[PDB]
Amino acid sequence: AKLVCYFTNWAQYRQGEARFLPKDLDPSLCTHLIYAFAGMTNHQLSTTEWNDETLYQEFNGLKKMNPKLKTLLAIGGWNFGTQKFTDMVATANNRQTFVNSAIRFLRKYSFDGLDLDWEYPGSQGSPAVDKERFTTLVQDLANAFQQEAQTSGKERLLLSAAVPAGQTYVDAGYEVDKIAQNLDFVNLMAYDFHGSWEKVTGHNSPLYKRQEQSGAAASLNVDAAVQQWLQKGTPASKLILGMPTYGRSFTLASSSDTRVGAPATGSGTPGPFTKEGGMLAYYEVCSWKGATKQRIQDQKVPYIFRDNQWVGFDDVESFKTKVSYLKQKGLGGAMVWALDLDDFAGFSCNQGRYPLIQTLRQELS
Ligand SMILES: C=NC1=N[C@@H]2[C@@H](O)[C@H](O[C@@H]3O[C@H](CO)[C@@H](O[C@@H]4O[C@H](COC)[C@@H](O)[C@@H](O)[C@H]4NC(C)=O)[C@H](O)[C@H]3NC(C)=O)[C@@H](CO)[C@@H]2O1
Repeated sequence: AKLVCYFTNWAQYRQGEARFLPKDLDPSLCTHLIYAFAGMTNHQLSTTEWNDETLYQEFNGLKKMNPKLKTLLAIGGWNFGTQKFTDMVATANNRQTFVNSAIRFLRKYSFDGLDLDWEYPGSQGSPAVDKERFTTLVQDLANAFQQEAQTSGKERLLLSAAVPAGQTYVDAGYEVDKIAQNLDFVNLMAYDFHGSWEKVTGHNSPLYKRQEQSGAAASLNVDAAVQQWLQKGTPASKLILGMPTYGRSFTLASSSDTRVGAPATGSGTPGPFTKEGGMLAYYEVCSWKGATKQRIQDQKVPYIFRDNQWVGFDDVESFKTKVSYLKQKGLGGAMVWALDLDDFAGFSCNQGRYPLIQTLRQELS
């Protein structure tokens, strides 16, 4: 099975033991390492950090120590926008120009492929006309890839994509049965089902729902997201169960109603290293002295709380449960966001290096 792990190029700016650079990577940990993120510049693939090209060399240089390892560069992401995408796929010229830069770009820096992270077409200002143009973009990348394979004599560039769980988002711009045919694998983002953008606590990545849920709220969980991807045409071997090494935090209106569904007055206190309210890396959760951990029996994931802080996260156990579930489901593997959010250096949790992802490697392999 596949263990797809994402590296982020902003984790390098974190202070202390949280600073993450390629050297922090374990070559044998995952089967596929994805580099987030690359941007666009005049309909072309481009770097986002003063040192992406140096980082690229260390990233891809890991394949010497592990020749079976596969690397991809992802373009886009949540904070990328849609303009540049909607625009690049508008004319054959731009598509044809993007594609050619993609191939020259990946090869130049030794990437084995490209992971598309257009969040998302047919939404966030994307005319539902982009839904179908996306499909086209896919084939274009696929075709050029299959062709360049022949001419260059090297292995065919891989093509993946980070995809949303939401029925709404899926219908907005994803021709599933079609695009699944051209993607080598699909990175299902089964998280962010809940977060501080809501006025009641809920889990970031629940496997199942709680009895108390039905209707739309019923989909807000992994299994829901998974059936929703299979049913539409995705072959189980190409669907990859994405998992979070981060949880989402809320601030409780009252430190007395600390249950899943309680009143939250907003985001959870920013974490010391991640410094952004409503989210926390697992290593920020780990430590928590004099705190109370619970388990949502229905959704098989935990949560913790101390005073007015409430955070729904993923642990070693819930990860075992999820790999267990994807296995019964016959999914091609697990995807994880992100390497730098796990206690990658055994510096906080006392469970060694990469407690969660090491868990994944073990259960999966
Ligand atoms: C499996 N693919 C996948 N893609 C989605 C990712 O976009 C998303 O992670 C989020 O990506 C944002 C960038 O697109 C991150 O924004 C950065 O946030 C940090 C602070 O928090 C760490 C800022 O300092 C900036 O670096 C900011 N960058 C930009 C360009 O705005 C965001 O942090 C990150 N969120 C998390 C929890 O990691 C994942 C997960 O939802 C999806 O998975």
